[PDB]
Amino acid sequence: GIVEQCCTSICSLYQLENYCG
Amino acid sequence: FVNQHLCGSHLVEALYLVCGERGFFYTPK
Repeated sequence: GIVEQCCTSICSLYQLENYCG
Repeated sequence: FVNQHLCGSHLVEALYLVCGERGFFYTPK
């Protein structure tokens, strides 16, 4: 999930946009 | 500002700024 991709590892714009509506 | 470790409220703030009017879903699991 988002925590594993962006908090425990370094986030990215691609990863954040995966969760936009 | 997005290419770093973003945790807790900082991650939710990043989603808010990036997604804008699209909104977002936050599922920490």
